Amino acid sequence: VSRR
Amino acid sequence: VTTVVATPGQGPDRPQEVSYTDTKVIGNGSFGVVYQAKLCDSGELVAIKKVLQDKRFKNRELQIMRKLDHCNIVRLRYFFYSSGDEVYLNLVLDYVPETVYRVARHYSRAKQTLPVIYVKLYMYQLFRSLAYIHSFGICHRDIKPQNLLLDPDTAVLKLCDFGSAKQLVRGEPNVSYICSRYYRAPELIFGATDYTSSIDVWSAGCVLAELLLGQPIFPGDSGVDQLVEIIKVLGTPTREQIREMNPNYTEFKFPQIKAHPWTKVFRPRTPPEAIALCSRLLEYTPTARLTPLEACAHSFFDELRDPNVKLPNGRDTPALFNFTTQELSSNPPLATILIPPHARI
Ligand SMILES: Cc1c[nH]c(-c2cnc(NCCNc3ccc(C#N)cn3)nc2-c2ccc(Cl)cc2Cl)n1
Repeated sequence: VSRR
Repeated sequence: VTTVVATPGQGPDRPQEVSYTDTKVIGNGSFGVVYQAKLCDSGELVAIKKVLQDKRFKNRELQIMRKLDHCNIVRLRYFFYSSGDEVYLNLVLDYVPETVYRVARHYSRAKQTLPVIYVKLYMYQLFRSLAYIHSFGICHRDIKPQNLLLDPDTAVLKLCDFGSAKQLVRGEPNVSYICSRYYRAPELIFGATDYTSSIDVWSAGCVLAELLLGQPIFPGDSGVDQLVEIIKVLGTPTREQIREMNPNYTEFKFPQIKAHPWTKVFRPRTPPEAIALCSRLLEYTPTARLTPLEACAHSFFDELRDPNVKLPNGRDTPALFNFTTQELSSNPPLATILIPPHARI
């Protein structure tokens, strides 16, 4: 997945 | 045995005591851990998923489960934080006895292929689950048979494990490395960050071919080898196909490999309508791929719309036609096909  | 907690649930803002027992471990995994339990009040079986943590990634599984209500999606009854390393989140979910993956394996171990009628039923409810989330712009991003819950008596299917799920918005970017490798769409192999929900449709096409072949159609050893597996069937992508998958990606030459004819991919018994549907799902170009509702309307499912249709055990088919207006948003005109006359009004 996407970080942050 | 007995355990008690307080949780709000889906509908209101009304935290309340719920007590469960006979808890058993179902599995360990990337989703965390899932237990079976019996709710004490109703005696109903439930599944309990435990996961966390903030890590550096933006999870979303809650806020997606609270929004969804669909006969082909497992419902969230309750959720409650607890101890167990760090805090723990628990999602209380409907229990379903089996997975499509386990049932497909049971046939493969007996050197049998899953009957088409179950392929049509299972695949139709998946696309129907996909059409419903996609009407909200939500992309599951992990469509694999392990995430397809299944009740063997009723042939009801329920999509699960929304832990990779995201609501895609154009111009926001998304990670390319997502979706179990065997079901990962080629755009993701090419690093595309602007991909649509069409990746779930590619994945659903992998599930369909697997149900026909009796084994996964593209078993890659790596993301790069995943693209080789796809090329061996689809043949070499051609610009603009590469361009439609990833506009910023550039130099790929690659020996030119002729596509394998789709009739030769599958065993001779395979009905053409299944082969044809698969060709309209396993496309390099994401826009060429069918929409889920368009897949439901595909002729491969016409047998499900016949009036004289029964499960092989003789039970009635699960409900297939109770479409909502939301579910039809992508193309309400398709309802004339999707809803057969005997199911109208
Ligand atoms: C190691 C491993 C990986 N997968 C499994 C496994 C095996 N058998 C079964 N059977 C279905 C049981 N019923 C269920 C199961 C889950 C839910 C829900 N949400 C509702 N009902 N389910 C799973 C399973 C499938 C999805 C997830 Cl996210 C987690 C698990 Cl453990 N074991």
